[PDB]
Amino acid sequence: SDHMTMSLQMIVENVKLAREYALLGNYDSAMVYYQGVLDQMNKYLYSVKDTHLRQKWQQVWQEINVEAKQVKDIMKT
Repeated sequence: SDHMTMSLQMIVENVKLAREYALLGNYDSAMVYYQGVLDQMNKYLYSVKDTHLRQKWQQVWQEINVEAKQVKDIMKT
């Protein structure tokens, strides 16, 4: 538990961790993580005052939601 310079790094950073697990073989661990990042990400975009700022996250956020779904398939045999 550590807080850094006001940013979404602590959030998006989690994705990189979950993505690494999906590769090794632990997809279930990636799901719980992904679901969390997306949830924490939204809270940020909502706490924004600049449309151009949140507007960007809105796009990228979608990509993360998609990849998180694919993992469910690959992990399914």
